[PDB]
Amino acid sequence: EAFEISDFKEHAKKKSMWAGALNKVTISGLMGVFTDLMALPIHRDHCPALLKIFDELIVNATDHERACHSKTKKVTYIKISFDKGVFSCENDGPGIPIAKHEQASLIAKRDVYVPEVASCFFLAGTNINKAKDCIKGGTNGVGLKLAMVHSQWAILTTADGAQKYVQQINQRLDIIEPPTITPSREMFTRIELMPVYQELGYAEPLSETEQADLSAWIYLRACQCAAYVGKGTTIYYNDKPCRTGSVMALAKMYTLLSAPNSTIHTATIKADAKPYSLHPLQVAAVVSPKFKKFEHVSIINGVNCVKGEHVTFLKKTINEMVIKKFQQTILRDSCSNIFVVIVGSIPGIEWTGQRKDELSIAENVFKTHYSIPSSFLTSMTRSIVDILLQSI
Ligand SMILES: Nc1ncnc2c1ncn2[C@@H]1O[C@H](COP(=O)(O)OP(=O)(O)O)[C@@H](O)[C@H]1O
Ligand SMILES: [Mg+2]
Repeated sequence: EAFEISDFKEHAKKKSMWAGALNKVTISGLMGVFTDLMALPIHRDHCPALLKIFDELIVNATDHERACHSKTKKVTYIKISFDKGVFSCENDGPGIPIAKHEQASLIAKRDVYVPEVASCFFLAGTNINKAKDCIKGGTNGVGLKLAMVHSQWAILTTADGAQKYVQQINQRLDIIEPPTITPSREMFTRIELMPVYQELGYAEPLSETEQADLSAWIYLRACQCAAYVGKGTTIYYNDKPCRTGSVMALAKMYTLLSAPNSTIHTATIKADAKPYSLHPLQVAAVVSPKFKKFEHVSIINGVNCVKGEHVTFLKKTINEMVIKKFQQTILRDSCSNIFVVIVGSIPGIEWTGQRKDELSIAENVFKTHYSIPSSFLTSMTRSIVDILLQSI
């Protein structure tokens, strides 16, 4: 028919490329935390874009944590809330600067302050020009805008130690209210919003099962955050601390139902050269005959990554050992009883899309730079070969 020209807002309300499907679909490997913390599958369809806007706020807070972990004022908390359908994320550390943005003001022909650029201008942020070694997850300058475009109402609040800035952003970014600016001694950034649940396939208000599923998924996402952030940061979900600060605790949570009292093989995968040497990768793995296929949970640069060559590196290395030790005794066969958690930062990665589901890298990065400790390989191989010798 006709050739139409869209704007960002209308395009994002219609197109799955930005955040995933805009209706409920079957999400492979969808999990949530249920309370002992136990991660369990959610066998109901859910809207990927809805889960992504929660993710975009959580990764923004994790990014600020990494950015500040060496400065005077660090991020000491990330507080995530979900109640009556309202989602919020708050972190301390330096606020978004409360200042006029000259370029944005000229574009919009009115006064625009920096926090309005951060929340309302597509393709805008502090990572548009991104260093080659940056390990923040943010890159595109769209994540916070997508959260606004999928919100019936939203409130951005930020304080910089001298002033507080409050701005309402309503009706899927159609209405940007002028901000309120007052003196303040607080220092934080808070986003609070109500998603357009009904447009994304949910009930108005959330049904009992929808509410329980979403709360479980957010709780697990906060727990994944807690394993990734630095030592001086606490993550809260509905004011309870998420006490899963290690890959070991995450591995336990995922295997508590299926392999209780399991042995957890641990490793720190290290590199000798900067920038890789700044960024150890923490690994915890469980080997059980009860597991039916290889599975991993990877939190890389604060993002839940479902595919990447970092996984392949580990699998290929274990497989090599398993084949040798199996042959002396007598890839799918060698790894199908493994569950592994990998958490850490990797400099210089790219992605396959806005959702950051798959990281993109040369496999030689791991061959050249990283080393998997022999004690971990030996102990994993012993456990895997025993399972294999049973079947025989
Ligand atoms: N919780 C937060 N704390 C501090 N700054 C934030 C926060 N969330 C967003 N920002 C700022 O707003 C900008 C826009 O966020 P976003 O649209 O997600 O882009 P990015 O791709 O940079 O993450 C970010 O680059 C960052 O500078
Ligand atoms: Mg972002």
